[PDB]
Amino acid sequence: SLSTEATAKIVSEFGRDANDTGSTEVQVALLTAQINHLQGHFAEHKKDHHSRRGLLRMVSQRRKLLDYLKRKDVARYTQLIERLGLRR
Amino acid sequence: FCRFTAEGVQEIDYKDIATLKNYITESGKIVPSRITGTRAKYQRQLARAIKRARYLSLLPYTDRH
Amino acid sequence: IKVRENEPFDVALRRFKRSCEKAGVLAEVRRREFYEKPTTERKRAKASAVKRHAKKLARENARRT
Amino acid sequence: MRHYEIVFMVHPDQSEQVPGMIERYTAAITGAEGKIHRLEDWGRRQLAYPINKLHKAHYVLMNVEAPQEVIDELETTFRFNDAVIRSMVMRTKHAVTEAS
Amino acid sequence: FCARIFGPVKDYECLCGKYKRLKHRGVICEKCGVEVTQTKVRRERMGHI
Amino acid sequence: MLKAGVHFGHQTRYWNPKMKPFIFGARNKVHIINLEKTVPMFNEALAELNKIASRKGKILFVGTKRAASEAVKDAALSCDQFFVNHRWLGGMLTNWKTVRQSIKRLKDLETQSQDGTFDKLTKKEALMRTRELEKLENSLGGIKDMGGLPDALFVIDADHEHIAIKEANNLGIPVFAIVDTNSDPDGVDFVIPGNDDAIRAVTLYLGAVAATVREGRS
Amino acid sequence: SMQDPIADMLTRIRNGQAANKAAVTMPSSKLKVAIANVLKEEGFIEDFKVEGDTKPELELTLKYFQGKAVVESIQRVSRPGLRIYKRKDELPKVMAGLGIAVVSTSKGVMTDRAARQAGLGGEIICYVA
RNA sequence: GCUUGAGUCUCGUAGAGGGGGGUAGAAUUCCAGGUGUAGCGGUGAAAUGCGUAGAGAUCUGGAGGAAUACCGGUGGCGAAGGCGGCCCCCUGGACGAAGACUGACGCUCAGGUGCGAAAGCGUGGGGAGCAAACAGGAUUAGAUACCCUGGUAGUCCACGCCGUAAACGAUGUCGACUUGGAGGUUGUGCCCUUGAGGCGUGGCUUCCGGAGCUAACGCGUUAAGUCGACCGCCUGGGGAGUA
Repeated sequence: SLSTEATAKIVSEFGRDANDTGSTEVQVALLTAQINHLQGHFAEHKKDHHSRRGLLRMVSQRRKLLDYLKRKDVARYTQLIERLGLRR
Repeated sequence: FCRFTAEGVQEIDYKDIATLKNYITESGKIVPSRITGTRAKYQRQLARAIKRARYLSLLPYTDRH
Repeated sequence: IKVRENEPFDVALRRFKRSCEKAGVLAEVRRREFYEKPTTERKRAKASAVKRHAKKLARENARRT
Repeated sequence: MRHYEIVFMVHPDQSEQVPGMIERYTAAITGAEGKIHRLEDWGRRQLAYPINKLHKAHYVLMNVEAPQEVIDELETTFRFNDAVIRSMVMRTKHAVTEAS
Repeated sequence: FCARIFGPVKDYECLCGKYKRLKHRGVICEKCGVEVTQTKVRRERMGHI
Repeated sequence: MLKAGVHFGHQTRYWNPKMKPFIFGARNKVHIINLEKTVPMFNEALAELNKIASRKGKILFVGTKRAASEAVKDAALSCDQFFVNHRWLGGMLTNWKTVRQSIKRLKDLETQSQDGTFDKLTKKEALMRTRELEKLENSLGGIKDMGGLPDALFVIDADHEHIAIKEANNLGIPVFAIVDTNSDPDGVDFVIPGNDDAIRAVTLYLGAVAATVREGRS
Repeated sequence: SMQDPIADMLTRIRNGQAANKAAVTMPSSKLKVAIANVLKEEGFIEDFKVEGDTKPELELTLKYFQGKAVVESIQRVSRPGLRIYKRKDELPKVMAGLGIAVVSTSKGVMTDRAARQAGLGGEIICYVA
């Protein structure tokens, strides 16, 4: 669900400001943190087929801004996945 | 036209039944939204009040058995 | 559900019965459910109910005879 | 932390040995970090419809701000108490103090 | 205290409250020929026996 | 004073303003109509209404409205002009090549009630000859004496006499029609919006047009 | 996403007539300015303004004459999916001489007649009549 | 490199959206106990059957399996299909006031993957109401059809397979553009929200119509209208959407 208490901290760490959240290393880690906490949802009960398209949504979009950071700064791309760890 | 769910701000709880005995028929039924003119949304919100009143025995399911 | 009235009747008088619900339970419990009817009749029914009001506004324009 | 409007009815039998439990339950909220909004004891108000055995139960209201993991243990205790026959809670964010 | 014999109960207001707007300031009901008018004019409105 | 007190009309919101443009519909409770575009648009109105009046255009006055129907007889009979103040007969200006024969009907029955068959027949039938006269006369009287077709057309309502406008367009006749923000403004010579359903509207409208007739016949 | 900017322009021009307005806005660019400045040079559109600091708001002023639209039949040639490269000889003359074709030449956007004056062509933008 | 495209974040909103489990009230069948009748069911009519080995009905109590009333709203969610009591755990999609940014990061798509009501089958539970196969009385020239008395697969839940439909406002998806109103449903900004109002801004959906299209009925801001992008399909019916 990506708690607000954690979102403002990720933007606090990765982002260089409290509110400069429209940048690459923010929207990716944010959506990655959604998955990282979403474990508890797609682990137990399992049969959430409608919630599957919700996953579809956020995971693919994440791979879209990474899809752009790759064409721009490969130094920060390998650095982003290196700090948090969102490739694997 | 009532000062219940339009001017009566913030969800009407079922605790004060001195008003809910006006919404149920003296048996246990509910009065239609076309009778006691209230917006369908809050008639469902009052439906939440009457429902929990039926779960805590303040407004029964029916009069007698 | 239950009507009393001590002794100024000299008649069965099923007034409050028919005023509460009475038949409203029989109409749904006598025959099979038929998973389809609700959809059907909730829609068809109220659509036609709206037409009467629409009739009210469209019948007073001309009619000059 | 979380708002739960705990309304419960015990037996008119426990109508006298429950105020002592009033001390129990809210003291446990004190021992679980939580503030109570409205401690009330109206009396043994007549129920709507008879609940299996007797009519007229003893209503007592709390409406307390406590963790959900605490009211979870609490409703368990209510449900596993020979006094309380019915006890339900509401959802967070909103709170009352009137209840009349 | 008649509408047709003397005049409008209130200003341009019908007793049945049917007619309201100023544009219908002279319309005569097929049944009650009562022209909605200023109640002041209901000082000049004489009747007869 | 602001024309009939206030000619920008009135029109209640169900005034469905496609017309929105033509009026910049200012409102007053019920709503209203066309402030500006109506006040100024009437001086140039009496301008065109003046020129095609001098060149003999025969200005018909059309008003099927039961109330201002006599204001139609006013501005038309008091001068010499023609009119149409009653039920619009389907074809009195598009099938007129047959209603001219209806004039033969109307004009000769006038003659028959005079010195023709006025009492040369059973009384029982006499009654009917006269009766029918009244009905076809109250709507055809203002075209019976024409020597061709009209050019100037002062149509009051459009909300009810739209076909009166449409059948005139069967020949292309210029239409000076006072209309509404939910009427039929398309296909006119000059839509002069504002109120078109008020007794005093037709009072100073036709008064301000009756004066224009008293000039164009010179 | 509104895949063609000139489509977003000519549609607002065609239906700008289907709305019969007197002023229509749309995203401006060095290209649209060019086309509209030539549409002005002829007598299709009336005075266009580039009002906008860093955000060029192309504001047109539709032009009529007798009481009819001068820009009556109009649409695009160089579709984004089908780009029609034309020379000078096989050039399209709309209406046998009653309508023109805006063309982006080797010198820039101008009438096809002025492209003949140059003697070079390629991207025939759109037909305007 | 810059933004009117897409999208994210901050603060919020309503619900038959879904999955796993539990709970509440009451009821049909059946069982037992108190009472009691000679009839009950049903049909256009009749009847097999049940019954005096006391049925149907009435009162109280109880074990199974399954279904959610008034509130209900061509209303809501969704790709589609489909889906109504409530609560608990978890989560998504749709949308909006006022701003900060990456700066076209966007759309669709054969082979392919995934979803796929209902039903059939393999397996472990299962059986109240109903019901393929079948038996019986008849309307009838006959009944393996309409009716009725029983009853098995099934109906329900979980794991897989066939990967099928009227899976149809029959109208593919995305963006832009083109006079409105009565409505329904869900938010918000502004003004004396003093009150259930007024003026704008988005999604979904119905009806009456304009420009336009069509064989016509009619669709009509959710278009069968005007363009661009992407995909599947047709060339008279039958044969056959079959081997």
